Amino acid sequence: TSWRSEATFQFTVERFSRLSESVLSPPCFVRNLPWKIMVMPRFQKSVGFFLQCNAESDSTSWSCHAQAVLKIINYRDDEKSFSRRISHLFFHKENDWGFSNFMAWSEVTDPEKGFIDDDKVTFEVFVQADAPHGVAW
Amino acid sequence: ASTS
Repeated sequence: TSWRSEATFQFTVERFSRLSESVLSPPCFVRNLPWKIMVMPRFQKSVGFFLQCNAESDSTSWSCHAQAVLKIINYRDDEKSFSRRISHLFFHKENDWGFSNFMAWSEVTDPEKGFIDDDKVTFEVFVQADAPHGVAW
Repeated sequence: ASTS
């Protein structure tokens, strides 16, 4: 159910080499909160990869601590997938967390590295969140 | 790590 304490979800960004603005994935519910993958180019240069939580809510009383593994899937060999871990207390003023320079843009778009295919790159997040506060009273 |  949506109350699950953890989950793994993916989002495939199409026309990746042409990405010019931030893109958001549909939500994956964990602890009954919407979590989304946010990807954005940073300075071509680097791939920005962030995990967002409950950004749509107008509430300013919620908080949720979570740990996650952000990974860019290598379609040729999963062992070559690149990942970084995060731990963060999400709340209205800090509702997303990740890396502005997760990977070099040149590396992810290199047709010989195995991260891109048909100009598509897949991002994956494994999130483990604690019970949130200020949500379900 | 940081916010976007």
